[PDB]
Amino acid sequence: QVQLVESGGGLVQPGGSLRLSCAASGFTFSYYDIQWVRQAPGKGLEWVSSISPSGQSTYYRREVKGRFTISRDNSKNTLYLQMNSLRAEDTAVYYCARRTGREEGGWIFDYWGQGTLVTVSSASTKGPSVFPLAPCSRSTSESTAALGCLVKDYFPEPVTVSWNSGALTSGVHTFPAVLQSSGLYSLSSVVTVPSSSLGTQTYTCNVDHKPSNTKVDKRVES
Amino acid sequence: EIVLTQSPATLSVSPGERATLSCRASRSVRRELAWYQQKPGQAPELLIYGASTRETGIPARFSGSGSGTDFTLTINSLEAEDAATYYCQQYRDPPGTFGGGTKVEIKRTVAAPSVFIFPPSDEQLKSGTASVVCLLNNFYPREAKVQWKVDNALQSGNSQESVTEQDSKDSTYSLSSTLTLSKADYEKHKVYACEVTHQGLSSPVTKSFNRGEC
Repeated sequence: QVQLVESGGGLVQPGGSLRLSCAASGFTFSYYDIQWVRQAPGKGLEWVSSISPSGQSTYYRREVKGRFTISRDNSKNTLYLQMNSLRAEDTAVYYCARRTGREEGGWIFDYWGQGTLVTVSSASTKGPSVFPLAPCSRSTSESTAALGCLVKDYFPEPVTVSWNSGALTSGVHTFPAVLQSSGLYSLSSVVTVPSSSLGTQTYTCNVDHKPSNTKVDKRVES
Repeated sequence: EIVLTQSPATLSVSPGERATLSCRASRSVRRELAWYQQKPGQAPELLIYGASTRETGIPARFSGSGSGTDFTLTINSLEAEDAATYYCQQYRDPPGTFGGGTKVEIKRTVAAPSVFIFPPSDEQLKSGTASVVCLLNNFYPREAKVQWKVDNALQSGNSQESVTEQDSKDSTYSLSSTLTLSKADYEKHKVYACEVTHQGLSSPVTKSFNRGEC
């Protein structure tokens, strides 16, 4: 099985720098022209850099040329991309992909890496306030019920949210990242269970906004 | 730097029906195109290569054909899992140019939302700030309206909405209407309700709570 995985970025102050590190096995890496393709927030895919299956050939994007540097470690089956002089606009999710169009065909993108988020923000990291939201009526009378976790103030955008350690699945909706007047981001994680099962499962959301090195668990009580 | 444009963007098509999306290259790319299905989240996945040849492992539903400028990714039968933002890539030029991203929405039978109201927690009340969260859960279509009423008085120019990218298991959208209000103003009022208006709702049915009653 082909397993391309773009390792990790985050949030760097404008003009900073940050090394990205895609990684793949399940195919002989030394045979293909692996390459990076950044993706704006809502916009489309935009190929950024490309390295040959040898290492002796680098091809850059019009603007990125001279700021980001693509590298390959085909001994340790690894792909890297180091940023420098990061402009504001480069806030994208950087995917990596193998490019074998074979002899017949130029450059098709066979498999795409998970794609990590690299943000260029003037602003600084902010830990998330987790408030437990639930209703005024324990006995709703409607056998369908709902409760959540308002993940109030965070930054940058990546924040893992699930329930019951990862057991609650049927009903779990994790709302998209919402920008605020302040500038902080917010998300609400909700789950739809029965009204009867108020105390049959301890409804506990597990919040984890990895950038601020935080982890916050909350059993939605009262 | 051939610019690829996808017409249109919102392509909602009923299940089983053919969803036909386009991609018009600026230059001529001569049958050297690619198509992708980037479902919500998941990194894009190849569909058609060489602007015709369907990649192995992808169903015949996707049948791509055209050359130079006229490109059309066709889907003879549409399913719930087929709800995705689609991309076209040119490879005539050595870099590789992409299209806007045609979102396909699976047209479903209209089902009304299950509305829930969320009064703020005492931890948030300690921070001063208060948030009321109106929750509309799993309804068709995306097209719905959420209004407010703090002591009947409609709270306008303040409420932040957040909608979920359509579900796989049922083809439904769910939205949140977070309402920020400082403790000083929050305490001055008691009536709290979000008004709901939808195609399923016979009449706009609103769920409400009062500050004191809990």
